[PDB]
Amino acid sequence: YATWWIRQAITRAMADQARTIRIPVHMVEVINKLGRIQRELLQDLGREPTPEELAKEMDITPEKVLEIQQYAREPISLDQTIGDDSQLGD
Amino acid sequence: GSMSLSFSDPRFDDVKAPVDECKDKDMTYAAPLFVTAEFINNNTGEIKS
Amino acid sequence: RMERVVRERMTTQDVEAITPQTLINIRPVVAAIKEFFGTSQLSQFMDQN
Amino acid sequence: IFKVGDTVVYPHHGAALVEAIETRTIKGEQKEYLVLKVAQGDLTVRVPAENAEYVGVRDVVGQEGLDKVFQVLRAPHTEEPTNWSRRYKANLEKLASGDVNKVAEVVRDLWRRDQERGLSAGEKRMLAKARQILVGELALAESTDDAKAETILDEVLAA
RNA sequence: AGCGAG
Ligand SMILES: [Mg+2]
Repeated sequence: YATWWIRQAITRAMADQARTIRIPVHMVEVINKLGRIQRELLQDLGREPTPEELAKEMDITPEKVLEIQQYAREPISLDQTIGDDSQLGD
Repeated sequence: GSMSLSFSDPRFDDVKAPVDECKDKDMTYAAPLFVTAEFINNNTGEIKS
Repeated sequence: RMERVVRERMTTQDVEAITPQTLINIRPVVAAIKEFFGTSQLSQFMDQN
Repeated sequence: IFKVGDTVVYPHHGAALVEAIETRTIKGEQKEYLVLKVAQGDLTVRVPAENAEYVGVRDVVGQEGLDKVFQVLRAPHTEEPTNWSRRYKANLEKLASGDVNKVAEVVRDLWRRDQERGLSAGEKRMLAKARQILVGELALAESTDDAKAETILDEVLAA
């Protein structure tokens, strides 16, 4: 019994306190789904599935695939040394 | 140790696109890589490759 | 990395329901190669003056 | 029991054409290892004949199983536990068992529910996999081919 | 990272 509760708590915390720009949970689940589906269609089709394949496998309009992957663009850090002396900030 | 997995016979397919075209359309000049796997269930005794 | 993910999933793999294709995840290997050929310091921008 | 050129059913890959058999002496024992090839994954499976039935390999089922699965497709009054997790586990174990009747019942129940009101992606994946294996098995059950097997599945589900 | 001047 406690395994499912612990899994749920950890997954919810990952959904909430993991991204600098908080995407609410339901969005988080749909994006995680998109990622998994494109991973499996990557295992099968080999080339990264084009938006059409994901839209079909996810029962949403392809533009919705676009926005689901647009909301999930993780920020970057303006304190990265772009060299490999200058941080991206300046 | 009930089952094991193994790899063998790496083999490359023909490159995806010619050199100039790859340099033109910004796609990497790469070739597919195929490796024959082999899964053996040590107890039951099945090989799947 | 692929080896580690294979071993980790193998515990949660239903026996006789698994084949190497559905047991192997190539994503770590391709990710490592791609992150090497780009942003690795020994993979330098070709100097053609 | 095992003859060359026979379209034998191997779980959970469905149809699996035999090619031959090899001595493959291991531990000094020429343990017979018959070779199967499945058109779905294009993989070769070598199994020992002595315990081949133990794994679950079965020959092409006759028309008795065909009419059985049709009648079962016309078996009403099915109820499932309230929780989604329990019923999902039950039907997943039913599929894993490899019994043609159990997977057929799972496929029909899930399809009627999905067509009833539409469910989700995981159930869709389960339904797709189970329907694929069933259509292949039926196609070889009457050698009716995958396309015509899909169509006969589509007419018989109508009831 | 390669590179220039001292
Ligand atoms: Mg000077």
